[PDB]
Amino acid sequence: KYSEEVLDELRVDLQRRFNYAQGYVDMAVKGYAREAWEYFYGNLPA
Amino acid sequence: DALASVDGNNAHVEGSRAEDGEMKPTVIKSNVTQIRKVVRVSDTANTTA
Amino acid sequence: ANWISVLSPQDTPFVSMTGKESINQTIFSWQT
Repeated sequence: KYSEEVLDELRVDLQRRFNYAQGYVDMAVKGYAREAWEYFYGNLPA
Repeated sequence: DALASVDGNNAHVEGSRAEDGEMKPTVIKSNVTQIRKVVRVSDTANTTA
Repeated sequence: ANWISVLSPQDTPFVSMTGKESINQTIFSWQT
């Protein structure tokens, strides 16, 4: 008996949560992980 | 590279000198690469729901 | 001295008395 309005509210909440989580995690981890992988093969120093 | 034209008069004599042959260089070719898009948007949103 | 003094007037009763609710659009609406 799950309502579609409940699912829409859940979708909205989850979308905003994912947006915030991405905005954080990007600069928290991936901005460093990319350059770390680049240094792994020595491709960052140009 | 490209081979030379085929000869049809090879009738050299016996016990003679080794005549200088036809030798040519190998032609070389080169190229270059090419280079983006624009992501113009509002972007003031997408921070809240 | 290893510290700083800051008045920091931070009553903010209204913000804690009204709660909050997330949305998914820059413009929300109700009807009543």
